[PDB]
Amino acid sequence: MKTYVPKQVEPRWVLIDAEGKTLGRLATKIATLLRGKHRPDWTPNVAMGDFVVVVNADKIRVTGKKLEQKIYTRYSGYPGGLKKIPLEKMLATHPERVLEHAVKGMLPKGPLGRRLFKRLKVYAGPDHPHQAQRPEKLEV
Amino acid sequence: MKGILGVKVGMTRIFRDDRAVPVTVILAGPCPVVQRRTPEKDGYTAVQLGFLPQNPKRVNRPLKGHFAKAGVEPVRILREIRDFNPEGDTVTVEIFKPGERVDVTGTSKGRGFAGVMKRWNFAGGPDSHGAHKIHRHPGSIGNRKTPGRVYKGKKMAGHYGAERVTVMNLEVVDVIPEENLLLVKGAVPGPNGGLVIVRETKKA
Amino acid sequence: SRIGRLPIPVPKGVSVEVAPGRVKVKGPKGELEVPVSPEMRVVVEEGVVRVERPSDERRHKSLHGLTRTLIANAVKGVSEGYSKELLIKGIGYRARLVGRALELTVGFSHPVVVEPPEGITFEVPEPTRVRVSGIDKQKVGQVAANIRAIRKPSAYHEKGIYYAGEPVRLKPGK
Amino acid sequence: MKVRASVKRICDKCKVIRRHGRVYVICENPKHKQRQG
Amino acid sequence: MTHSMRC
RNA sequence: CGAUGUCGGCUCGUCGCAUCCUGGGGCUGAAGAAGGUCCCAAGGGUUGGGCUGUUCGCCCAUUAAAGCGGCACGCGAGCUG
RNA sequence: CGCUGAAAGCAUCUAAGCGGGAAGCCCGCCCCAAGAUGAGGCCUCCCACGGCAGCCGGUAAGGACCCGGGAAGACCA
Ligand SMILES: [Mg+2]
Ligand SMILES: [Mg+2]
Ligand SMILES: [Mg+2]
Ligand SMILES: [Mg+2]
Ligand SMILES: [Mg+2]
Ligand SMILES: [Mg+2]
Ligand SMILES: [Mg+2]
Ligand SMILES: [Mg+2]
Ligand SMILES: [Mg+2]
Ligand SMILES: [Mg+2]
Ligand SMILES: [Mg+2]
Ligand SMILES: [Mg+2]
Ligand SMILES: [Mg+2]
Ligand SMILES: [Mg+2]
Ligand SMILES: [Mg+2]
Ligand SMILES: [Mg+2]
Ligand SMILES: [Mg+2]
Ligand SMILES: [Mg+2]
Ligand SMILES: [Mg+2]
Ligand SMILES: [Mg+2]
Ligand SMILES: [Mg+2]
Ligand SMILES: [Mg+2]
Ligand SMILES: [Mg+2]
Ligand SMILES: [Mg+2]
Ligand SMILES: [Mg+2]
Ligand SMILES: [Mg+2]
Ligand SMILES: [Mg+2]
Ligand SMILES: [Mg+2]
Ligand SMILES: [Mg+2]
Ligand SMILES: [Mg+2]
Ligand SMILES: [Mg+2]
Ligand SMILES: [Mg+2]
Ligand SMILES: [Mg+2]
Ligand SMILES: [Mg+2]
Ligand SMILES: [Mg+2]
Ligand SMILES: [Mg+2]
Ligand SMILES: [Mg+2]
Ligand SMILES: [Mg+2]
Ligand SMILES: [Mg+2]
Ligand SMILES: [Mg+2]
Ligand SMILES: [Mg+2]
Ligand SMILES: [Mg+2]
Ligand SMILES: [Mg+2]
Ligand SMILES: [Mg+2]
Ligand SMILES: [Mg+2]
Ligand SMILES: [Mg+2]
Ligand SMILES: [Mg+2]
Ligand SMILES: [Mg+2]
Ligand SMILES: [Mg+2]
Ligand SMILES: [Mg+2]
Ligand SMILES: [Mg+2]
Ligand SMILES: [Mg+2]
Ligand SMILES: [Mg+2]
Ligand SMILES: [Mg+2]
Ligand SMILES: [Mg+2]
Ligand SMILES: [Mg+2]
Ligand SMILES: [Mg+2]
Ligand SMILES: [Mg+2]
Ligand SMILES: [Mg+2]
Ligand SMILES: [Mg+2]
Ligand SMILES: [Mg+2]
Ligand SMILES: [Mg+2]
Ligand SMILES: [Mg+2]
Ligand SMILES: [Mg+2]
Ligand SMILES: [Mg+2]
Ligand SMILES: [Mg+2]
Ligand SMILES: [Mg+2]
Ligand SMILES: [Mg+2]
Ligand SMILES: [Mg+2]
Ligand SMILES: [Mg+2]
Ligand SMILES: [Mg+2]
Ligand SMILES: [Mg+2]
Ligand SMILES: [Mg+2]
Ligand SMILES: [Mg+2]
Ligand SMILES: [Mg+2]
Ligand SMILES: [Mg+2]
Ligand SMILES: [Mg+2]
Ligand SMILES: [Mg+2]
Ligand SMILES: [Mg+2]
Ligand SMILES: [Mg+2]
Ligand SMILES: [Mg+2]
Ligand SMILES: [Mg+2]
Ligand SMILES: [Mg+2]
Ligand SMILES: [Mg+2]
Ligand SMILES: [Mg+2]
Ligand SMILES: [Mg+2]
Ligand SMILES: [Mg+2]
Ligand SMILES: [Mg+2]
Ligand SMILES: [Mg+2]
Ligand SMILES: [Mg+2]
Ligand SMILES: [Mg+2]
Ligand SMILES: [Mg+2]
Ligand SMILES: [Mg+2]
Ligand SMILES: [Zn+2]
Repeated sequence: MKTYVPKQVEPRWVLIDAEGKTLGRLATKIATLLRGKHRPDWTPNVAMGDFVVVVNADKIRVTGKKLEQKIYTRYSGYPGGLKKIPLEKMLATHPERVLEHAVKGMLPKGPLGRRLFKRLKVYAGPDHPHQAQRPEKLEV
Repeated sequence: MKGILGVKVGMTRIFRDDRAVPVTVILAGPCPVVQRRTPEKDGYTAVQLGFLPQNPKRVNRPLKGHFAKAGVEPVRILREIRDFNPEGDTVTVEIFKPGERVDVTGTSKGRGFAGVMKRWNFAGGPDSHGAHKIHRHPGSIGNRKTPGRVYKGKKMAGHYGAERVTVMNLEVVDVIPEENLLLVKGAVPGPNGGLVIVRETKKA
Repeated sequence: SRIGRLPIPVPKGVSVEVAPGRVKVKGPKGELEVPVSPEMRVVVEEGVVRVERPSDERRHKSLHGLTRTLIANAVKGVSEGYSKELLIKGIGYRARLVGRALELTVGFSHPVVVEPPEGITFEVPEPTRVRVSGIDKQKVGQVAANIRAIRKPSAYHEKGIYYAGEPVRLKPGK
Repeated sequence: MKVRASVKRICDKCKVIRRHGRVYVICENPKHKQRQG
Repeated sequence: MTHSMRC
């Protein structure tokens, strides 16, 4: 009788506070929210998930010796251009990239997945500029 | 950290303590202060300098307003010296004393499209012994099926020069404030007539 | 057979105050602060500090003995104080105080001046005897270790910087 | 320092220790210093 | 010419 | 096998490290100087000639050193032959 | 290579904690660089024109065309 398809939804803005949470276990939930799979009307081919703001992204937490042994790498395309940055240095320099990298590695590849990444707004420290959107705080 | 905008005049040598000292002569000042980048307004510290007066009936309205807010005549060039906050409103050669060391930035002379021997000092090929139309050629540019490609940054033919170059740690041989002249020992990038920037050295 | 069960005598009048993950120790010569595992218990008795451990797993037994000595070394640090003496040996080797800093003439082309970190006091009784004084035991041993390494004991001759009581072991030359 | 896969005590003063995931032998005799590797 | 003489 | 040109050289690099030199170490049958041996380390450097098609090697004169290997025994729609 | 230090009354550079330490690693130096589509920032200029997020005409600040050339350059820039 033809599956329901929603008309363009009005997206919800939620707020998550990352302080003390485990890096991967939180990414996994931000991925779900960005994909909008918590919504009973979920549709695989439209951006209809939530917008997710995150504060205290520099106070994310991690187990074991990952602060020293977790190595992000970037390849520049040039001979010898494989750069190695440990998690310690990344938190010290570009802390918001840590949760961003982890969320992005759990989103789908392709056009839609890159757009849902743009619906994530990651911030170091407790403040965020999206007061305009009035984000509903979420206990995850 | 101090700077000034300049003009490469030409080279000569002078005689100092029975030694011949090759110099490049630079017309530096005067450089009026046109805008001040502050941490509050712009996020960093720097002076925007001006240099060489220009026909006021040659400077469009958007630039007219900019000069007006500083109270300065139209200048031909604006450049920023980074991390410089001079006390006054006009930077002259006398920010430099003889003996100080300076870094100088100009635009190198343009070789146009340049071969691999002129651009990269490649060895070329033999000029006899059977060599066949490769006397100035670069030889091999890679391997074989592994990696089956050419590295990025590979040294090859192409445009050479007419690029920003900084020569560092030149000795200041003289300052002639009556003529806004700055003598610097040794060679400076670009042609006579070219715009150059003279900053205090960063070498220790 | 147990360091950590040994009660810690507290001299009059040295104060020992307990807090989460710390103890503070105030005595005549100053005050130190001992960071203590939240897994151990630091109980204050009459002129006695005791340490209790929650179970008998190895981490608890290891922190148990560690913690007691840390409390004890600080309780001695604030009352008696700690010090190490260094002996200089060799023909041209000596030292002197230049202000509060420690100057060492030990066979280089130059002297070697050592400034005293906060909490450490330098003393040169004889030109061949250096005394490192302070309430922090770990800090006294570090500064003494630092000073010794400027000219360590030679392996063939009795010349350099020696701990007091350090044996002179040498080996032949021909 | 001897560096080898078989680290043993050489003499009765030899002490087998373990620091930072590596097995060492320390002893009053400097010839007997061993690190496993 | 001819072929590369793979002999 | 309705073709994946085959030695060496020249040119042009780039990578591995089981390191030749340069930097840091331990042990020494380490007095010093100089070495030996092992550990860490691939940033940079690692010469010009005589002989031979040679690779290699030997020789000469130096050098801090004159490293070893991979890239279709790297590179003939780049050259040589 | 250490300091302090249990487990293991001693010992131990380590299990809690703290030092020292390479031509190497990060930054620092030089050059490119916001197509960094995450397309950033500052200074200044124009401005609500006329007719059924669109529309087509005349302008604005500005720009291009053309021309005289250039230690810029294959053309282009
Ligand atoms: Mg339906
Ligand atoms: Mg979570
Ligand atoms: Mg979605
Ligand atoms: Mg979706
Ligand atoms: Mg960790
Ligand atoms: Mg898939
Ligand atoms: Mg001339
Ligand atoms: Mg003079
Ligand atoms: Mg211009
Ligand atoms: Mg310029
Ligand atoms: Mg030029
Ligand atoms: Mg030139
Ligand atoms: Mg040209
Ligand atoms: Mg050429
Ligand atoms: Mg050239
Ligand atoms: Mg040339
Ligand atoms: Mg060149
Ligand atoms: Mg040649
Ligand atoms: Mg040649
Ligand atoms: Mg030639
Ligand atoms: Mg010819
Ligand atoms: Mg021919
Ligand atoms: Mg021919
Ligand atoms: Mg040809
Ligand atoms: Mg010819
Ligand atoms: Mg060629
Ligand atoms: Mg091929
Ligand atoms: Mg081939
Ligand atoms: Mg490939
Ligand atoms: Mg150009
Ligand atoms: Mg010099
Ligand atoms: Mg003049
Ligand atoms: Mg120039
Ligand atoms: Mg010009
Ligand atoms: Mg030391
Ligand atoms: Mg054996
Ligand atoms: Mg021992
Ligand atoms: Mg075949
Ligand atoms: Mg065919
Ligand atoms: Mg075929
Ligand atoms: Mg064929
Ligand atoms: Mg073919
Ligand atoms: Mg040749
Ligand atoms: Mg090679
Ligand atoms: Mg190795
Ligand atoms: Mg070496
Ligand atoms: Mg060495
Ligand atoms: Mg050695
Ligand atoms: Mg000897
Ligand atoms: Mg020696
Ligand atoms: Mg060894
Ligand atoms: Mg190397
Ligand atoms: Mg090499
Ligand atoms: Mg001959
Ligand atoms: Mg020959
Ligand atoms: Mg030969
Ligand atoms: Mg042979
Ligand atoms: Mg030699
Ligand atoms: Mg040598
Ligand atoms: Mg040779
Ligand atoms: Mg090889
Ligand atoms: Mg090789
Ligand atoms: Mg192979
Ligand atoms: Mg083979
Ligand atoms: Mg061969
Ligand atoms: Mg073969
Ligand atoms: Mg070949
Ligand atoms: Mg070939
Ligand atoms: Mg051919
Ligand atoms: Mg060939
Ligand atoms: Mg080929
Ligand atoms: Mg071919
Ligand atoms: Mg081919
Ligand atoms: Mg033939
Ligand atoms: Mg000890
Ligand atoms: Mg003990
Ligand atoms: Mg530890
Ligand atoms: Mg350390
Ligand atoms: Mg350090
Ligand atoms: Mg150097
Ligand atoms: Mg630039
Ligand atoms: Mg832009
Ligand atoms: Mg820019
Ligand atoms: Mg976009
Ligand atoms: Mg986009
Ligand atoms: Mg990106
Ligand atoms: Mg945007
Ligand atoms: Mg912009
Ligand atoms: Mg900015
Ligand atoms: Mg043109
Ligand atoms: Mg022209
Ligand atoms: Mg033209
Ligand atoms: Mg045209
Ligand atoms: Zn032994």
